[PDB]
Amino acid sequence: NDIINQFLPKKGPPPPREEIFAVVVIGSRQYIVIPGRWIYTQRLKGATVND
RNA sequence: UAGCUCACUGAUCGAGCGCUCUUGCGCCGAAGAUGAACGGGGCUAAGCGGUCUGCCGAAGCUGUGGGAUGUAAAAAAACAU
Ligand SMILES: [Mg+2]
Ligand SMILES: [Mg+2]
Ligand SMILES: [Mg+2]
Ligand SMILES: [Mg+2]
Ligand SMILES: [Mg+2]
Ligand SMILES: [Mg+2]
Ligand SMILES: [Mg+2]
Ligand SMILES: [Mg+2]
Ligand SMILES: [Mg+2]
Ligand SMILES: [Mg+2]
Ligand SMILES: [Mg+2]
Ligand SMILES: [Mg+2]
Repeated sequence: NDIINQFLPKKGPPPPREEIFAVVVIGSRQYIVIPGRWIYTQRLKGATVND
């Protein structure tokens, strides 16, 4: 069972997130955002990586 | 010739009715050659007028980002394109 666990792993349990979602306006489009997830948008002018 | 019948009149019946226009929408006039042939299915509105209010609808206008050309002679920032 150590071998058969190594080579055929069981699906791990899902990471915890809050049960919540929002609908937010960015660059005049509306996205549904759930926390922990990344989305694509219009360039935000004057935004730097790690902001 | 006769004969039938009409115009007109008396009577009966008891509440409307005559001849005129004129709008709107229809009917007939209207019939071809490969096969519904007029978008289709269908609809008495899901057709036609008139009025009220919602919505859909484009590469138009707005929103958020990039480019370029002209001002213009470095940029950057404007405006226009
Ligand atoms: Mg006769
Ligand atoms: Mg025929
Ligand atoms: Mg039709
Ligand atoms: Mg109408
Ligand atoms: Mg459009
Ligand atoms: Mg285009
Ligand atoms: Mg375009
Ligand atoms: Mg335009
Ligand atoms: Mg622009
Ligand atoms: Mg330029
Ligand atoms: Mg220029
Ligand atoms: Mg120049």
